[PDB]
Amino acid sequence: TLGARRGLEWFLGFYFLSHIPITLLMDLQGVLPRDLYPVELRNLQQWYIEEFKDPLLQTPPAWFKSFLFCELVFQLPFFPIAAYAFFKGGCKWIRTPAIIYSVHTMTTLIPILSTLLLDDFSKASHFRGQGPKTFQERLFLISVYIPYFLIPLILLLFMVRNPYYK
Amino acid sequence: TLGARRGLEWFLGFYFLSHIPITLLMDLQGVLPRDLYPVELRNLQQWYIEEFKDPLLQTPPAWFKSFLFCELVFQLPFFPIAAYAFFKGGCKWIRTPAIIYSVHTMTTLIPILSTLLLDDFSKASHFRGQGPKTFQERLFLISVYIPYFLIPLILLLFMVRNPYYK
Ligand SMILES: CN1C(=O)CCc2cc(CNC(C)(C)[C@@H](O)c3ccccc3)ccc21
Ligand SMILES: CN1C(=O)CCc2cc(CNC(C)(C)[C@@H](O)c3ccccc3)ccc21
Repeated sequence: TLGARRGLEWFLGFYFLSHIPITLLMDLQGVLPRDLYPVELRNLQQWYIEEFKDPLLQTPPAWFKSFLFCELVFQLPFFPIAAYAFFKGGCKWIRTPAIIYSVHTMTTLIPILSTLLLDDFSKASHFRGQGPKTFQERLFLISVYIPYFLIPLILLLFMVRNPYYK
Repeated sequence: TLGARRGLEWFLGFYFLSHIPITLLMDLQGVLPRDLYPVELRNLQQWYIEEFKDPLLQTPPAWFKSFLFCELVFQLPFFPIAAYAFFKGGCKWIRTPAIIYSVHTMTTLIPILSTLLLDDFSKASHFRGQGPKTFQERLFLISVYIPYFLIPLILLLFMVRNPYYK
């Protein structure tokens, strides 16, 4: 019926397929001009920031804004290519690019997860009137970012050791 | 003669070999306790911080702190292995590990160079007056950080298309 490799390849395909509208309509809002987005999407973003108390996409710091520029220039063009390769199967040429994407995305989230878990978001910090204050709110926000470190990690382990992609 | 390929392997070897003392004696002073270093080395880092106006090494922010731990846990054990492989040459088993190191090293410096070049280090910022203000001071600091982005960039492109490592 279905194999364990092929089933993961379908999971990787939808992960890249869903990342295209998620990046365009949500994450790149902190870098791209606001007038590119309708009023409905701009308030949709504020719903997420107010519900999850996200302080990075709200006012992007210089280090976090540099990562968003990487997501537009390097990751976003790679998402449709990776979605096709893992949906069709047998595309061995995606091996090295997928490894490059996985290590790059895993490295971007390490400072993000570390910032949300340990930093203070009250006054006397650059973030003002924003950020999680309790341990529950910090974990509630980390769970939203944590798939973009685990799934690239799974892809990295999958691409390195799979004899079919080597 | 020698050959640009072999010479690059010789250049890569000295890059990883010299990276061990640089990481152990200078870079990790922000995450390791100050007591571990003698007084001369502590003040030698004080010389670099005061002359170069380095705003990230003395009081490392959380995002920069997580990268220093990645330099200690992941990069430093890899430096002797890669130095031996490139001094000897023709080690096919270094291709995938070197690609992972390169992308990881390029990704950690994009926010670093961006902060040094564009961020605000005035006395009213959370950097508390420590940091470059003029364009020449920013480039003096970028000049010492930039080799660790270009050399991994050369390594990444080298491993991807070199047949002797496939
Ligand atoms: C800069 N960057 C990257 O370079 C790697 C991918 C990434 C990922 C993210 C996380 N994106 C959120 C949490 C917004 C996403 O999960 C979401 C979207 C809609 C509803 C709920 C959650 C934020 C930034 C980046
Ligand atoms: C976290 N990380 C990495 O993951 C890659 C290597 C790296 C490199 C650096 C930059 N290290 C300095 C600027 C300190 C070094 O060039 C130096 C040493 C002695 C005298 C002058 C300059 C800072 C952070 C990282």
